[PDB]
Amino acid sequence: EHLDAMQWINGDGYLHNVFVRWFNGDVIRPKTWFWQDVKTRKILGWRCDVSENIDSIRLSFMDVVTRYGIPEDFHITIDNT
DNA sequence: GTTTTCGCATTTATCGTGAAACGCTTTCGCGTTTTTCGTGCGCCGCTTCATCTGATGTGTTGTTGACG
Repeated sequence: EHLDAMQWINGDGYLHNVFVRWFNGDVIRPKTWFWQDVKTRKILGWRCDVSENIDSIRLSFMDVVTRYGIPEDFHITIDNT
């Protein structure tokens, strides 16, 4: 089948090796979740935070659908294999 | 009078010189040649991501408690 841009997006996380002093003063290693268009490989959105949790995923998704919209056939992949 | 030597003349030979000629080797000059050197890109293979980061021992100082 033919894959359109925005038709299939993959979500992935990343743990940073950089020490950052956050807004609350604590020095932590940030974790960022990214949404990527599978066809073009363009990163469509991200959210960074102090730990891995659903909020960054949810909000980065919000950023993606607010900026580029929701396609009529929408596939989302998060590989938990 | 006949022959032989002696004095003078003309022609040819050659030198010493000076400027020039040729012929050999040496270079440089320029057009076309040959190698080396950089800059440049594309391909292939290896490796990590699909989840990744900090301590100990001894000395000195500060604070707090006890004692005078």
